[PDB]
Amino acid sequence: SKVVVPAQGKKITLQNGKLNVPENPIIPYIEGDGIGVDVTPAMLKVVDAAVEKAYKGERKISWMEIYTGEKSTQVYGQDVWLPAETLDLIREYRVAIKGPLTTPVGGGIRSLNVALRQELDLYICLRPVRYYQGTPSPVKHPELTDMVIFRENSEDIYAGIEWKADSADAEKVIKFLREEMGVKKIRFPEHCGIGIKPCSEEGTKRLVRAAIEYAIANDRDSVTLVHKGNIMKFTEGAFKDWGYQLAREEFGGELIDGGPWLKVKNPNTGKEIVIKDVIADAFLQQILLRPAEYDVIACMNLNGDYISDALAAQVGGIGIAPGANIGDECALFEATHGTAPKYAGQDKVNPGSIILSAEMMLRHMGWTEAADLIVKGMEGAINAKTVTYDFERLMDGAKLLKCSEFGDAIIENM
Amino acid sequence: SKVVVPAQGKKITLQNGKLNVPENPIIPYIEGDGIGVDVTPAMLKVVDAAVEKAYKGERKISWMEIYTGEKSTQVYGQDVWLPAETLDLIREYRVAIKGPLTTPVGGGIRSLNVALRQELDLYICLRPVRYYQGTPSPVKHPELTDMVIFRENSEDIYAGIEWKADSADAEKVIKFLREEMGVKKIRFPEHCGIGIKPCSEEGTKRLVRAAIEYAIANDRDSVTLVHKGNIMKFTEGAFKDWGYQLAREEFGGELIDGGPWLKVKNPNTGKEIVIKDVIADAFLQQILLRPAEYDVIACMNLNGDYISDALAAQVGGIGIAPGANIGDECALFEATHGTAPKYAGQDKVNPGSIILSAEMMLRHMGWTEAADLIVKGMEGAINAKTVTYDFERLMDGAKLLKCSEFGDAIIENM
Ligand SMILES: O=C(O)CCC(=O)C(=O)O
Ligand SMILES: O=C(O)CCC(=O)C(=O)O
Ligand SMILES: [Mg+2]
Ligand SMILES: [Mg+2]
Repeated sequence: SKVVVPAQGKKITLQNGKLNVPENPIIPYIEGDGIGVDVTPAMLKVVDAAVEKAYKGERKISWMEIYTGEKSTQVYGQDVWLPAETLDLIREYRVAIKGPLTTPVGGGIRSLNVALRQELDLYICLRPVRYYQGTPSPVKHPELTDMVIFRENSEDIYAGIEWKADSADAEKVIKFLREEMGVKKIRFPEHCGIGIKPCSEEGTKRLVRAAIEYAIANDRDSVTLVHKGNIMKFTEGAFKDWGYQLAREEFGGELIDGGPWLKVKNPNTGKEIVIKDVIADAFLQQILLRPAEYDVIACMNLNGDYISDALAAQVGGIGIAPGANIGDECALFEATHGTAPKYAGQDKVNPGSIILSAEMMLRHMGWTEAADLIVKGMEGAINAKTVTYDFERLMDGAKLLKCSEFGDAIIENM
Repeated sequence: SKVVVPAQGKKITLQNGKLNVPENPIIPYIEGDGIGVDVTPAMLKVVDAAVEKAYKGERKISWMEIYTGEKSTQVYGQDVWLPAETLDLIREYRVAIKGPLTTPVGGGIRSLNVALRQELDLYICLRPVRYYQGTPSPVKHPELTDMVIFRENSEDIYAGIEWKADSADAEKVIKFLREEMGVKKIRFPEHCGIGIKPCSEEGTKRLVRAAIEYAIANDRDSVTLVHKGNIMKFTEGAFKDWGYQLAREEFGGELIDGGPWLKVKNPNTGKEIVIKDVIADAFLQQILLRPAEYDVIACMNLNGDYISDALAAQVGGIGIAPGANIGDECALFEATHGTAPKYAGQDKVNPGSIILSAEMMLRHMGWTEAADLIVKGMEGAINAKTVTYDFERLMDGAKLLKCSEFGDAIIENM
């Protein structure tokens, strides 16, 4: 095992769904491939400064490197891309952070980000998107976007259940569908690839339960179930209907005049929360035209994959969008962008995706005060037009900063 | 049969993939449900005026109403939503136009727009999107968007091959996948719905063939295959690879330095056309940030469904986006928006989606001169800030017009 546990840290423990976070917690981190070598050192500098400015010395994180991706073959052997040890270790230390990851081609494995998500049963991909004043945006009014995506991570088409065209197994599957199930709707059965998309009662409800609980705790105004439920009646329509049934049964929602929309009342607050639904293709237009009407969004794995990237772009956040995959027994926060090898080692890219996922991390842990400091920091740096090439390209009069230098500018504005 | 063929028209005939369009062609049209009662009369006024201003009297269309949707039950019986007669008739008269359509709930049928597409084997959904100067847009620079989507219409998840959770058939399908195929990747097998997504060699290639032929005839600069090919290796990755193989083999494309991008040379023109690919979620960001780098887009059925609505929105075109479903033996042009019953009969909505799909219609037919007139018309009306409520809501100083009045304003600016 080649991980070295810090000598002075202590482990987070989970007691009754609530975290027990010590003053010296050990947090494992995965450096990441590609530009992970640039953004990750900046996020450690900055999380470390945010806990010192905040808790004035009492709290310290003991960071612990663990491995996945190309940096793990360089450490464990040519063919070890996801060591079982990292899975045990994220479950054991309960909270962790990672940078971008390379999956090699063909060679068995799925996509390492999905493999972690699924193997560790991290069913909530929580990706909030919000505007930071100052970001170059391609949209006229990007400040209307404050949204939070709850993307179901354990099923949908992402389960990887598929077969290559013309292989024996694909043909078996199609002899099955035609002969045993009476399926006449395949246009070209020869030279045809097949994939299976599953959507289940427990899988959508644990996600929507999470989404409506997230709305109540943070006093948000609506939850939108988005779906292409009119073509995919039983995976995606069932997703809309189960989500409505969950808000009636467990949250006591009741009809708004004709319906279908339900109103769930916030028990801590009195405000009513709307549970509504939008067909998925009209949603991608609604988020650009009426973006103030939407808030928490709940969806299956593929739709959420796309909604979040569309949303991140309109607010000018391709490179600063945060992300977290959360399950019942642990969480893994991540940079949402790729590895970008062209720019690796050159200290120029924007480190704000992983830093803002460290914000989510701390907030999860309960160190709200360090986490609000990291967003005070980043709102200052961007507003001082002090920024990395990606934002400098598009801006009228800014100071170009290296990636390390931008972490310092965040510490500077706390 | 309750269709009445015009006394004076003549039928378009197809000879060697080329259309023979007489001076008096009969064109069937479907009025549409909901606001189809408002926009369709405006499109007939305007196509009729555009052929008279253009061909000064020699050419006349003989319009022929046919039926699908709610207006067909009112004509054929409570349960007749898609008369076999309309399918025979679109195939027979070769070209047709429709407004928005209602599909009832549950009661068997799929979604009538898809049922036509599929039953009539209309494999190309061609949806071009372009900015008309003057449209209220939510994006800063919407004029950079000139794109053309080629969406595969006959397969992908849209084939409707799916089973309800807990039904006997779904369980059969899962006893099959676990027991016979060795599938361990379903998270919750009980209470699970299943859908099948097929993607085939002939289906993607007839679409990409069409897309690269469309690029060469119109002198466009690139074709982008978009796909989530890294999770769906065999439906969607195969889509990327077959599309590349088609441009090497049939169009003689050759590598750009490292590749993967191929360059196909336009035989009529000398310009080189780039065939490139973008993973689908990065595409939804690339279209908002670098929109000038993309042009003709080729994709499977679900991705295209979403790309086009995202694109239509950024240029301010929710209600003016044109559409066409094209096959080898006929075409059916359509309004892309819904029925909107709230506003039906009130003459207020925007008729520019079906009118701009009539533009595509004429262009297809070869009446280029009437078709360029209809876009001269619509660029004048919008630029004279003379417009329907949807655009008047968002605009600084315009004349509000009824839907019929807006068709007149288009005739006025030809
Ligand atoms: O990079 C990958 O592993 C694909 C994942 C992806 O788009 C994501 O997590 O959003
Ligand atoms: O209205 C329908 O039939 C669904 C179709 C749809 O979004 C479309 O054709 O783009
Ligand atoms: Mg993604
Ligand atoms: Mg659509």
